[PDB]
Amino acid sequence: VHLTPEEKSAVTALWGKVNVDEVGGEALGRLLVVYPWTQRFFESFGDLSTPDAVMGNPKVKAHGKKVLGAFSDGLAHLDNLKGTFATLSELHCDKLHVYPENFRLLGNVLVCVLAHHFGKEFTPPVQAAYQKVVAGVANALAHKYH
Amino acid sequence: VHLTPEEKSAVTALWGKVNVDEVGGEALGRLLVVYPWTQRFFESFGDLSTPDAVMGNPKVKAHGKKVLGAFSDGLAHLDNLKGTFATLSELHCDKLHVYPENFRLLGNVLVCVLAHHFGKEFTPPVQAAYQKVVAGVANALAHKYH
Amino acid sequence: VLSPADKTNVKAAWGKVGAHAGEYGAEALERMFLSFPTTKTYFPHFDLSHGSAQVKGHGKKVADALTNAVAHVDDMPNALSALSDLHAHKLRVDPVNFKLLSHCLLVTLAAHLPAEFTPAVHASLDKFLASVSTVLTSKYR
Amino acid sequence: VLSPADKTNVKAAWGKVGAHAGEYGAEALERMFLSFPTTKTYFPHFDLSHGSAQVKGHGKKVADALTNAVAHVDDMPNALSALSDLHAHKLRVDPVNFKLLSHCLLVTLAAHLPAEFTPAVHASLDKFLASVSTVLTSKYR
Ligand code: HEM
Ligand code: HEM
Ligand code: HEM
Ligand code: HEM
Repeated sequence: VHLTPEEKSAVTALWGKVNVDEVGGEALGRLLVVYPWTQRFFESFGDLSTPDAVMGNPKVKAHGKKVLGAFSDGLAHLDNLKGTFATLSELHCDKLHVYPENFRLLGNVLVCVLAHHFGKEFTPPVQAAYQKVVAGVANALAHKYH
Repeated sequence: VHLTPEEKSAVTALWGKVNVDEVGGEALGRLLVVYPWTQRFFESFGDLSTPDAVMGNPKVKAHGKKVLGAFSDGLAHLDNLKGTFATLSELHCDKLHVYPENFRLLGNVLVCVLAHHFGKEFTPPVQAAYQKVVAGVANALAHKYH
Repeated sequence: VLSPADKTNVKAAWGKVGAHAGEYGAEALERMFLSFPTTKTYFPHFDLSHGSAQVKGHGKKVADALTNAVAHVDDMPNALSALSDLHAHKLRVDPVNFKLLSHCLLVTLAAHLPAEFTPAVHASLDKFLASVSTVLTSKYR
Repeated sequence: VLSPADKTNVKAAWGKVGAHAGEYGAEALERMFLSFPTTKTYFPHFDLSHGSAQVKGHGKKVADALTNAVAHVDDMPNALSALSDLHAHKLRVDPVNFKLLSHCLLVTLAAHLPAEFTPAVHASLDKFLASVSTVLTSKYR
């Protein structure tokens, strides 16, 4: 994380609009649908046999919400992204054993969901600002793999 | 890097036998041949249009030797593998812009090259000790990407 | 892979894309160059600036190559034969860059067709793009 | 991809492998489980110990599946149809594990056939194994 004043203004101004109730679920959902292997991790979530069954699962939308929190957390903590995520890293690292590349996927799908929700307002430049944050988080996450 | 006494004994006992003149080239060579995209980085090395032209290039075998050095270096500095590699990381990170994943492939091919030279003496357990080390180096390397 | 279903989706979304195909392919690169600056290393003789007509005309190129894929999806290999050579052999493009490109392509798709960019369509696009990428890097393989 | 060259190589090394095919398939898993202990997560009802006859018998299974690929390399998809289901759908194996396995497979190939494990053959095996993996996970795609 660096995020130039311009970039920061872009990131901040966007997350401000973000529907926190439903974007996290939108992104978590899409990860399960796009990267189906990742579903081996939410077997206790219920019926995930169909993307429909995936997109309308209350657990998914319930979980997707905690996921955005951590993001809101980090988005305003670029300073110490590693500090912020120590605990989470630990959970996913030597507790969940989630391959760090999944961390990237999520990030990217989060990028698509944003792009999905903001349309034209999600310009390349804002995208790039977001690419930075997303990868910082994913890097903060797989930190405990060291 | 942890490497149990047993593991360490395995690692050390192996590297001891390692022909430093020719293994580094053997591994660097195989990297260019197996992952040809990687050749985009050694355009100044000469003729690399055939594996033969690759495996018999003096600069490749010349270069492959410095690479083993860094490994001998690290192999005996698992304590501070990030310390040892700061300068190298810097060259490859914001000087060469070599995608960290290539750090992994090299490591892997290094594993096969060892496996190739020691045969049965490269048991699963020693392999595992080496997988640890190889990944430590690769991670020390892509450290400056943060 | 690419199932009768995927096949349907890809042909659907694109149907939808229409003549803006070229318009999107350029947005994609643009997005790529800014988000993944390292990729910029392949277009040194390109004006990578915002309205660059260079990037503009390349987008159509790519865009058209993707159109060729969709229509010949059941024969990508033979279809992209030439392109694999250019990219793998002649260009020696790092396979990773295809992952970055595909991403921006998706992002672009999403930014313009909120209607059709369903979770199921999203998946089929991603699958399709990976196929394209694999062939275009198949000479490495 | 897999060129007429690749195809030649794969068929050559394997020819070389012979009856020890199964023997190597098991050494491969063993190496995987020790080097990548996270993989062990999938064989919880397996005795993952040294001489495990379970691991032993699986190696032939894997080994035979690879032989089936080689002989049908021009139609992997249809060939491994079943296996893709098992692994992608039913087991939901992380695609990454395929990279890990194939690595150990190579490592085993190399530790046994120093004579035929040329840089050229190494490349063709790698390419081949990537093919198998892509099919085995193409239901995710
Ligand atoms: C930036 C990426 C990610 C972030 C920020 C994130 C965040 C979180 C959060 C906030 C929780 C729950 C906290 C709690 O229990 O109090 C969690 C748990 C979990 N994460 Fe993630 N996650 C990420 C990526 C992933 C990926 C890629 C996977 C793999 C499929 C994954 C799998 C899980 C699972 C299965 C749980 C549930 C733990 C349990 O309830 O036992 N996460 N993560
Ligand atoms: C285990 C991973 C690696 C190690 C330990 C390593 C080590 C080294 C060393 C020791 C040098 C030169 C040292 C000196 O000048 O004193 C070097 C330079 C170089 N490395 Fe690597 N390397 C690794 C991976 C890679 C990869 C994956 C690539 C990409 C194909 C790469 C490309 C290069 C190039 C092109 C140079 C030459 C720089 C120049 O002379 O301008 N290296 N590396
Ligand atoms: C779906 C993915 C891609 C498609 C369909 C595609 C398509 C094309 C096409 C059609 C051309 C020009 C062919 C002609 O002469 O008509 C081209 C050129 C090129 N591509 Fe791609 N490409 C893709 C991905 C990439 C990626 C990921 C990179 C690297 C970041 C890349 C780098 C290049 C470069 C450097 C050129 C040559 C530009 C010039 O000198 O004119 N391409 N590509
Ligand atoms: C491309 C390489 C691979 C091949 C050819 C292969 C082949 C096979 C075969 C033939 C079976 C037995 C199916 C049956 O007859 O019911 C099997 C089962 C299985 N495979 Fe693999 N496999 C490969 C890679 C992997 C990887 C990378 C993993 C993940 C660690 C994995 C995990 C499993 C598991 C957990 C089973 C089920 C065993 C049981 O419950 O009895 N496989 N595989």
